Formats: sequence, C-alpha cells, structure tokens
Amino acid sequence: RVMQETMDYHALNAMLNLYDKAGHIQFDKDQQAIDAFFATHVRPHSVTFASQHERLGTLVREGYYDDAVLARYDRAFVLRLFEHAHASGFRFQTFLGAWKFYTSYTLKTFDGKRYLEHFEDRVTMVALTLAQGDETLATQLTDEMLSGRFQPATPTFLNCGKQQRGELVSCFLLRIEDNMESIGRAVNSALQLSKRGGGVAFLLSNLREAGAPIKRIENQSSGVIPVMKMLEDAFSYANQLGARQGAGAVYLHAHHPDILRFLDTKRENADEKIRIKTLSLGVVIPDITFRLAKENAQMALFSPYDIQRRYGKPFGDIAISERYDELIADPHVRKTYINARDFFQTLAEIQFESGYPYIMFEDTVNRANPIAGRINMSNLCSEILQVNSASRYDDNLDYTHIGHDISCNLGSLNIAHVMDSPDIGRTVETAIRGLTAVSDMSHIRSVPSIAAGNAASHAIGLGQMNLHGYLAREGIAYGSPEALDFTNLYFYTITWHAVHTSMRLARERGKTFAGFAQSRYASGDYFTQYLQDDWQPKTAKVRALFARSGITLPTREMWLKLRDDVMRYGIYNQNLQAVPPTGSISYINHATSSIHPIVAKIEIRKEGKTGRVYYPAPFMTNENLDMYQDAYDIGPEKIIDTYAEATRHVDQGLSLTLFFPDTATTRDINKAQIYAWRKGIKSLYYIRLRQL
Amino acid sequence: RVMQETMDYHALNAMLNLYDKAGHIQFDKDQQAIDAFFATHVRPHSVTFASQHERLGTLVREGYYDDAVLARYDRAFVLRLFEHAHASGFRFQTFLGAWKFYTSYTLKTFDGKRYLEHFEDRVTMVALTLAQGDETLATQLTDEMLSGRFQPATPTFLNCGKQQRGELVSCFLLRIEDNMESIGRAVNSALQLSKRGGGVAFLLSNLREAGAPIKRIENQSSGVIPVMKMLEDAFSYANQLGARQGAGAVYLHAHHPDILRFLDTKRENADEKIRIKTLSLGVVIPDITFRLAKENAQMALFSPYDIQRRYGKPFGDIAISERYDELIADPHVRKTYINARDFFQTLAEIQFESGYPYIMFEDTVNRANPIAGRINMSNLCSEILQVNSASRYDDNLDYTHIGHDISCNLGSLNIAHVMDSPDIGRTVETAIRGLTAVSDMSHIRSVPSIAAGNAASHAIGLGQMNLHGYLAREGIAYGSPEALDFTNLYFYTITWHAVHTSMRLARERGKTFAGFAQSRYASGDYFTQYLQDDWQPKTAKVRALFARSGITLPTREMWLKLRDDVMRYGIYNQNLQAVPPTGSISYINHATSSIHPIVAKIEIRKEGKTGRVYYPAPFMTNENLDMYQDAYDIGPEKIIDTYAEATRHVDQGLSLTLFFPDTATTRDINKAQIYAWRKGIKSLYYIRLRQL
Ligand SMILES: Nc1ncnc2c1ncn2[C@H]1C[C@H](O)[C@@H](COP(=O)(O)OP(=O)(O)OP(=O)(O)O)O1
Ligand SMILES: Nc1ncnc2c1ncn2[C@H]1C[C@H](O)[C@@H](COP(=O)(O)OP(=O)(O)OP(=O)(O)O)O1
Ligand SMILES: [Mg+2]
Ligand SMILES: [Mg+2]
Repeated sequence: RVMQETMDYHALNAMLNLYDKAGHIQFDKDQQAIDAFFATHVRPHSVTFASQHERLGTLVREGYYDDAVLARYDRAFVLRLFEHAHASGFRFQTFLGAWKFYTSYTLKTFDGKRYLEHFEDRVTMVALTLAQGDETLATQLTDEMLSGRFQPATPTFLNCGKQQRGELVSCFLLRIEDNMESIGRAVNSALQLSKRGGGVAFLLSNLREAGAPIKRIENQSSGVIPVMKMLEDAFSYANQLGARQGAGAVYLHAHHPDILRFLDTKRENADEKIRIKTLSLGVVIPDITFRLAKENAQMALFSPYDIQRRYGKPFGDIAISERYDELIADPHVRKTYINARDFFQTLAEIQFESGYPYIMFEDTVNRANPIAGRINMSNLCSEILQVNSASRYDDNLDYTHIGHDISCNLGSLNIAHVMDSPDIGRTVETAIRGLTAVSDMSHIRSVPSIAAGNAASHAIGLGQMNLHGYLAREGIAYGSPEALDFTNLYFYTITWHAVHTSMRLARERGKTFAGFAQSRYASGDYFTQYLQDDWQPKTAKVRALFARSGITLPTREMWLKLRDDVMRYGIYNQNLQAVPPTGSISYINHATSSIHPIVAKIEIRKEGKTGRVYYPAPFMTNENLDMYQDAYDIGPEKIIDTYAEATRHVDQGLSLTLFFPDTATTRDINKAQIYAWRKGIKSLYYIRLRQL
Repeated sequence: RVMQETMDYHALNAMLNLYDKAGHIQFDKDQQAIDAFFATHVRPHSVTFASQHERLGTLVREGYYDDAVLARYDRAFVLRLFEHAHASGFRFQTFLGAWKFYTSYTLKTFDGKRYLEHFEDRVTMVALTLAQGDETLATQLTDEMLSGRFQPATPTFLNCGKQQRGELVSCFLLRIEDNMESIGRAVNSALQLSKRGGGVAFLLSNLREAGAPIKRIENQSSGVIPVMKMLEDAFSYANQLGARQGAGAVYLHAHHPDILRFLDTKRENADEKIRIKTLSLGVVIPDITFRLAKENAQMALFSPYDIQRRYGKPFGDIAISERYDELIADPHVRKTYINARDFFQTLAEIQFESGYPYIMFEDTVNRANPIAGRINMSNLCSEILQVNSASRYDDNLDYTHIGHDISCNLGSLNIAHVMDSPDIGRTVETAIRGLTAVSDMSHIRSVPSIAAGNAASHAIGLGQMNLHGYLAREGIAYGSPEALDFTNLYFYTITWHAVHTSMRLARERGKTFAGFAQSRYASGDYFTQYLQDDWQPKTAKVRALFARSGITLPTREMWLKLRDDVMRYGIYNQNLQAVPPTGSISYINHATSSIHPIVAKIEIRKEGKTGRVYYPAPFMTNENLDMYQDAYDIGPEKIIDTYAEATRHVDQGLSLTLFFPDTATTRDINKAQIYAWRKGIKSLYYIRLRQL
C-alpha cells in the first residue's frame, strides 16, 4: 500500500513458473501481478470522465461508440445499467485475463494511447447491443456475462456497439458446385469473407475428379488441387488487418477419386505447384470405409462426374454408405480402387507430421441429425455441422437461385458458474436469446447464399467451457465414471432448456426455422431418445451436486410436456448447441478450454514484450494439484469418452483434440480414431503431439 | 500420274531444307508435297456426299453445321454459293498452308477420322455466317476470302457456322478498380474468359501501392504482386481445351510505386511466392520518363492511393506527363524516387532474357487518339489501344454501374492481293462489313462490362499482312525509301476507304458509336492531318505501282468530301484498324506475317509427326533470294521505320518486334527503343534475340 514496491507484473507473473523445493507454485505471485498491473498500467492510462453521460456524449461525438445502439433505450436506463454493471464487483482472476482483455479487447483511443473501456463497459454495450432495446433482456445479458456464466464469441464481445467495427460473426462454410461460376464465386467469396477476418471452409467433394471429361472430350478435368491453389492464394492475400495468413479449410469426401492427391498436398517431401501451405484439410469418412479397412479390402472411389450424370445429384449429396454396393454395380459409374488400410495409414502419418485431416464421421453425423437433408462438410474447427444447399448462377455470376450456406454464431457457458446459480433455466434462456440476436442482426451482404442461410435457419451455437475446472473443484477426476456421469447429465439438462427456449421464441415470434415441418422436431422422434431411461444419476456424488445446487433434472414429465409444445409450436432455431474450443476468451472468462482436460498446469503463451505469459488454471491450489493432470497425461480414451457422453445431446459438434506423446505411433493414432468412431464421436479435430 | 511414286509429302517437304552446291532451294519439292498430300491423305479421308443438299442435311442432322445460319437464306442460294466457291479454282500454295488448315481448321467428324469440309466450305459458312443473310454481302465475303484478299481472325474462321463451337472473338482487355470487388471480378473474369481460350490482359495501374493504407491504418496494402499471383493461377487453371497454360497479361504504368517489384517478377534469380511464370508483362511509359532518363534525373513514383484521395480519379486515369510537376508539388501525394536510367536498364535486361515488358508509349498514343478519354493499357499483343471506363459493384458483385471494357475483333488483308484488284474500295468495304458483323453477333455474356463496351463502340481491327511479300515481288527492298514510300501511301489509301465505309454504315444504320460527338471525328480535326500535303508519291516506282494497278490515291477533294459526310453523318465504328501479328493463318493465306520482314527464308516449325515442317516465303524463287533478308538481317532501324509510316494512319496499334543478334547489348536494345519512341511508334511488342 502507501508507497509500495515491486511494480513488475511481468516478473510477478513469471514467478508462477517456479517450483519450490516441494513442487508447489506460488499462486499468489500472480495475484500480485494483477494488482501491480492495474496499479502501474491500467489506471494511469485509463480515461476517466466526469459522468457516464458526458462519457457517452464524447464517445459518440468522436465516433467511438455507436449512437445507433443507445438510441433504442431511454438514456437513463443506459445510465442505470452502466451503473449496475460497475457495481457488481467483478475482478479479473489472473494476470493474463486482465492483460488479455486490455491488449486485445477493450476499446482504446484511435491513437492507441489510452483505454476508454473497462470490462463492465464492454459487457454493457454488448448487452445493450444484443438486447436490441429490450431492457430486461439487456439487464440479464449484463448479469450473466458479469457473473461469468456467459461468454459470447470473440467477434461479438469485441465489436458489439463500437463504431469502427468488424462484423459479429466469424467462421463460415461454403459449398461449391461443379462448374466455373460456382468456382469463381468460391474464389471470390473467399476473398470477400477473408478480407474481414472470416474463417471459411469449402466443400470440394462435388468437383469432377482429376481426369474427368469436359464438354464431352475425355481426360480433361484437372481435379481439385488447382482450386485449392486458388483458394490458397486468396486466403493468403486477403488476410485480416493486423495479420498475415488468412484461414481457409477444405473438406473432401474420402471416397472421392482425388482423395490421395488431396492428402498429398500435405506430405512435405513433395513437388512444387502441388504444395498447399495454408489451407486446412478435412476428410469425411463414412462407416463402410471402416468396414472395408477392417477386412483389409479395397476402397472404391466413384466419379462425381459420372454420379451427377446418372443420379441427378452431386457426389456431395448422395449417401455413399447406403449406395456403396448399388454404386459398384452401376457400370455407368466409373470406379477406382485403393487400399483402405493404406488410406487410414496415410491419414495418420499426415496427422502426425502436421496435426490435420480433420475427420467428420459422415454417418454418425447424418444419422443423429434431426434436420432434413444431409450434412456434407464442416468448419475450420470441425464443430459446426448443418445441412446446406446448392446455389445456381447466371452466366454473369448473378445468382439465379440462391441456395443456403452456413455461418456460425457461438458463445459458451462456464459450466462451473452455471452449476452455481440454481436458476439454470434463466441462464440458458438468456444465452440463447443473446445468441439468437447475433443471428438476427447478422446480414452478410457479400455472399447472398450465406445471408439466405442464416435468415432461414436462425442457427446458433451455444457451447461450453470449464468442464475440467469444475470437476476439479468438486474433487472429481477427469475421465472418471463420476465425471462421465456428470457430463452426461449436465449436457442432458442443458439440452432440455435450450429446445424449450427455442420453443418459446417460436411462439413469441410466430415462426420457426424453415423446413421445421420436415425435422425430427416436427414429428416428435427427436424426443424418443429422451423418453426411455438412462436419465438417473448413476454416481451418488453426481446426484448430490445437482441438489446442493438446486438444479432439477428434466423428468419424463417435462420431456413429454416439452415434446407437445414443439409439435404444436415448433422452435426458432434449426440448431442449438455446438462446443467449439475456447481461444483466448477462456483466459478472460477464467475457464479451461472447452470440455477437455487442461493442456498444462501453468499454460505458457508466446505473447507480450517479456516473451511469455503464464496462466494458472481455475481453482487450482497447492492442495489440489493431483486433480490437474495434463490432457497428455489423461490420454485419448478418457477424452474420447467424455465427448461421447456430450455427443448424445449436442445437436451439432464438439471440437475434439487428442493429445499424444512424441513417441506415439501412427497405429497408436489410428486406434484412437477407431475408438472415437465406434464410440459415437461425430468428428475429430487435430492430433497434437506434445512438443516444446 | 497413273501409277506414280514417292508419296511422302513430309519428306518432299523436307527437301525444302537443302541447298545445292550453288545455294538454291528446290522450291518444287514443296509443290510435290502438296500433290502427294491430297493424293495420299486429304482425298482418301475426305467425305464425299451425293449432292450439296444431301450434305447439309446430314451435317445439320448430326449436329455439325448450325442450321440456324442456313435458315436465313433461301436454300438454293446456299446451294448456289457452295457452287461458286468450289468453282473459283483455289489451290493452296504450300505444303503447310494445306497441312495447317486440315489439321487445325477444317471440320472433322466427331470421332476425328474423316474430313468434312474443305477450304471453300469453310470460306462459305464463314461468309454465310457473317453475312447474316444479306446475299450480296455473303457472296463478296466469299470472293474476297477466296481470292486471298481477306482473312478473318482465327477464332472466326474456325468457328463460324459450326454447331459445337467456341466464340468468334479471342483477345480481351479488362481494367481493375482499387477495391476487393473489382479484384474478385478480375480473378473471376479471368477464369470465365480463359476457360474458353481467351487472351485477357488486365490493367494493374490503379491498385494501391505496396505499403499503402487500408481502412485508414498505415502500412497495410500489400501491392499488386499477390494479385498477379491470383490471375496467374487463374490462367494456369482455366486453360482452353487441348492446351495447358492460359494466356494472361498485365500492364502497369511506369510511374507507379510497385514498378520495380513489378519487373522483378521476371528476374529468374529470385525468391518464391514472388515468381510469376505465365503472365505477360507490359509497361506504360509517358514521355517525361525519357526526358528524365535523358538528363540522368530521378523518376518520381506517385501513390495511386493518394492520387485517388486528392483528385477524385484513379492513377490509371490521370495524365502523368501533364501533371508531373503539379504532382511533385502536392505534398498530399506521396512520392518515391528511382533512377530513370537504372529503370530502362532494368527493362532491357528483362527483355533480353525473356522477351518482355511490352511497352506502350502512353503519350504518343493518347495524343494521336481521336477518341474521347485516355488510353491506359494494351492487349497481350500490344496492338489494340482504346479508351475504357470504370465499372462499379454492389457488395454482392452484382454490377451497380457497368463500365466499358475492350474486346477485339480482327482480320487482315493480304497487301499483295489487294494491290492486285483495282477495286480496292470493295475490298476494304467488305472486310469492314465482315468485321463489323463479328462485332454485332458478339455478345460476351460473362463479363457484362465487355459486352457493354462492344455494343457501344462497335470497335474493329482491320489489319494487314504480306508487306514484305509484296515489296519483294515488285523487287523493292524492305526498308528502302521506296518501301517507306509505298507503305505510307497504301495505309494512306486504306485508311480513306475504311472511314468512308464506317461513314456509310453510320448512315445505313441510323447510328454511330457512342460518344462520337466528342471524337475528333465529330469536329473534323481528325482530317486536318490529311488536308495539308505529303500525299504525293515520293518515289517514281511507287506512283507507278499504284497506276499499273488502277488504284486512285485519295485526293484533297476526296478527303474534304469525306470529312463533310462524317461531321454530318458520323461513323459506326469507334476504331478501324489494328495490325496484329498473323499467327498460323498467314501460312494458310500464304503471307509474310504482318508488315515486318520475313523471319526466315525457309521458316521451320516444331509441328507434326516428322518433327518439323518447312514454309517457303511467298513469291520467292532462286532468282530473287536477294530480296529476302531476315528481320535479323534487316535490323531494327528499318523495321522501326516502316511501322512509323504505318502509324500516321492506323488508329489503334501495330505489334512491332525487333529482331536482334545474340550478341546485342541492353544498350543496343535500349537505343532501338529510343529510336522507336522519338519516331512515333505507339507501342513495342517483344524483343527477339535470335536463337535456335
Ligand atoms: N475450361 C476449363 N478449364 C479447366 N477446367 C474446367 C474447364 N471447364 C470446366 N472445368 C471443370 C471445372 C468444373 O469442375 C467442371 C464444370 O465446369 P463447367 O463450366 O460447368 O463445364 P461445362 O459445362 O463447360 O462442361 P460440361 O458440359 O462437362 O459440364 O469442369
Ligand atoms: N482486407 C484486405 N486484405 C488485403 N488487401 C486489401 C484488403 N482490403 C483492401 N485491400 C486492398 C485491395 C484494394 O487495392 C484496396 C481497396 O480495397 P477496398 O475493399 O476498396 O478497401 P476498403 O474500402 O476497405 O478500404 P479503404 O477505405 O482504404 O478504401 O485495398
Ligand atoms: Mg457443366
Ligand atoms: Mg475502398
């Protein structure tokens, strides 16, 4: 206090990376870094206005905040809230969560020399923004975000309410039809989306294979690679401001003739002009492929060219599994053959050397998918999963028929914090509303097919973070039967409330998502799954928690009751949850990324002027370390295990990474994937091999 | 005859490449190759129908010819012509002109096993096609083409009237505005155009320089290179059917900040990702730049970014020359500086090692340009030169305002053959009509801005071939004062008739090209140039020729008379002539490519199953070899000289190549270019260094 010492919060931070003769960490040194931070850097560079009122005036007047948002409430309420917010007694819990938010989130002055916002402000404008002028909502979003219960996606949190601003949404999925126009559109769409920082993934699977015909003259199509090449260069050119390298991804169906040339753009010892250095790869794999590789058979690759001709649909749209045999019989459909086993072999080697081919288990997916149509691709994070539909052009690239593409608006709940306010239902409801708002205000001008999609589907991505964090606090162990029990039941109870909320919006707004009638929501089967049993706290400790919390587990009475509202009223969103990884927000929200064990006790980031910055995990103390085992230490099985439990309920997907030791073998990898597959998992993200 | 010997017309052809103890060529061995050709390969594989009538029926019925063309005339006339044609007694003059036309032009059966057309047929359908049902026209085009007087562009000759067919036009010029949309459009437009074999050149000059701002935040634009990269990959991907490698070109103004990074994509000892292997480069150079380099000064490169901001126009549109000083004064316009001398130095080294940077003498050009607006770029052959105008987009790439871009439809006259039918005026008129037709029927769907352009401008490219051929026949010598005299007067007389014809169409059709009123055609100055004198056969031999031909040289009476019709009636075409090189047609038409000395006595091509194919030049005999000196032997001056003479009259441009010995020095080159510049030349094509 008064005339204190040690103002190096970077050093203080560092202390978090020392072990005492007894293998304990000085957690407190971190806390000190915070104090020092604010003390020596936050406050002195934070602008302080006479009153809130004068503050906005200024912020509006010099074009920082957007007067358009404020204009939907009576200024006094806009003043009451800024006050509520600042009086809720929020502190940051870590020297980085603070450091993160002020070096990358909080609004600064155009000249970069002064902070103009603090968390509450940010929370506030976000709330105001999404609330769209509905005051009680606005309040609640404020509350939920301040408590730590909710955490909207970065794009949103970062931009809501500012004047100079990006858009509120950031990952995108486009499809490509088999013709020049659709291609030019793709290349274009990439340019436009990327210029504004978006992640875009394209579906290559419909493109005619290398060696296919064009205008009826044999051996002419040149495959997909020269198209990756373009997307590639597009992305590399139209990076976002303040970054080199955009972020693109492509997915190709595994039974597609170019699949090998496809994987081959990643094998380092290669050729030139055939080398893709910044696209992410994803492979879709149907079950048969496993069945094949199992009996060491031959995979048959079918021509999209031919398929289209003979079936009136594009490769990307038919059901390979259900038509494998039929297809091998149709002599009007050319076939090539490769050794499944050698395929998965190739797959794994690449994953080993570069982390990728994302994997999307086509069959598991479509089969659990409550929505009409098939799902043929995924996001750059492999967690979005939704039907899409083809778009058609006029010779001049003008659309003649606008299909539907997928944009994705996410946010997450910090499990811990939710389990802590007995009023779970409110928590879920708000979030859903919040998220839905993101959608409603979204209107991507430059890719008509995306805008159409959103508008039609109102699709959102409610997701979760902090699983480990929680379990740990409650002294349960990642992976444990208890854990499993917990995660199943929780995602169980969350799901009940979101459908319920979406059921509500449906009613409130007089409409539903397009195509609802065809859904499994319309005819009720969606619920069959919840009408049997299984919904009974296996472990004692788990039943416990839920009570010491006041959370009531949805009961057959509730489901049966919910099922009738839907069939009578429908829901507003075509898709509720999705569990992405949780980038740097986590550090702000103080969580453990997503639902997967903690990558380290003291996480280290290559950031800031010191070189690095250390992040101790939530609730962790010298008296509980033994509940913090690395994901590496926990290992694949356990992770694959948790995510499944979450999969019987999540209607989209969950980014799942497997952590392996640097001595793992492709077979090792390969097994894991199999476990994953047999186990229900919808998709697989990355395989990380531990490294420095 | 009856039971003859030696049927190897490839061998016979070869004999053309032997010199006898006295340095004479057996020209006759070639003629024999022809006879053998037809004898052993043409006829036996040429389909012969019972009558013409049954023939079309078939050809229509199996979808070879296009019934739509025939449907505009009474079948009997369509029968009368096929007859006229076949009775005009046309033979080919060379074993390759035949060989060329049947291996690349004449219609064959879908399965490639039989010829279905012969020249006359082809001439005929072309005539029919262009004639658009006007019978006397149709006849004439037939006549002119059969005589050798006219030779429409390859795309046209090749496709007119067929069912399965490409378009009738093939080089294209697009501009790019400084913003993502315009860029995506460019990349797209490239894709679409190229897929159908088009040559496209883009104007890069408006793009913001490497290091310019974006959304107001310093140092961010990444220049033009990543855009060349895209175009590059586009072209490489969407080659035409039966070819690898599309054909793209870019032009950049020499006073543009990226000019050096620009040339640098061609210096072989380079880096990767910055290496452009299939785009053609073109540089625009205004006069000052010479003035600069002369007094070894400093070139100042101005920011397009800034220019736009301060002048409300894009770099690509202002007059650098006229605003050089003004610009260096405006501190609101950033400047970089480079050593002019070192610039031209760089230029030449590249040209030396790779033939390019085309050069377009901005100033000469705009200054001679009779049409409103500036000209800022050129074609992949550097001979088209026309005003263009910016296009504007809506966020979705939909045009909100369609500008004008340039497409180009050419054809040429074989000088010789023209000088041979005293009725020059008919010859010119037809051609113009023929060409105009190409335009009228043209409607490029996929790049709105091109279609708009054409429709507005009706711009055509009448051009010439066989200059050497002629002069030689008449024992004049390439380059000679006589020659010069001849080429000036001829292009002089041709010009009179085309304006006249365009003046006629104007009247016949009740309209003119858009913007005519602003032209120098409207106010008459166009003619001032022809109202003084100069128009008087300097050489005696030249006056001679024109008489022994019956050609009357336009007289001050005619010009004065023509000038009044225009000011009263206007013209239909915004642009009449352009003298491109003459690819493989020449060999068919039997000419010397364009107006520039013959690249060899016996030209050799890497074509056909033998390896090569030998092409002896027109009118050449053992008793006149001394009138056939290589372009290498003639040398730059002389060539630069001829082309000028042609430039006081050609309203667009003339592809000019300089042939140099393999010991020439960049200074050597550099001088030539200067001569060219001081001499009026509008643009410079390639520099060829003799090689094997
Ligand atoms: N000209 C081309 N050059 C390179 N690739 C091409 C070309 N044309 C088509 N492709 C590839 C890209 C698409 O996957 C597919 C279809 O393109 P598209 O324009 O629809 O062809 P098309 O209609 O002319 O031929 P088709 O009759 O075979 O469909 O062909
Ligand atoms: N996001 C980007 N990434 C890479 N290059 C870009 C990006 N945005 C623009 N450029 C370059 C390409 C064009 O030459 C030029 C203008 O693009 P454009 O979309 O018109 O920019 P802008 O309107 O957002 O910014 P400005 O306000 O500076 O014009 O900027
Ligand atoms: Mg097609
Ligand atoms: Mg702009």
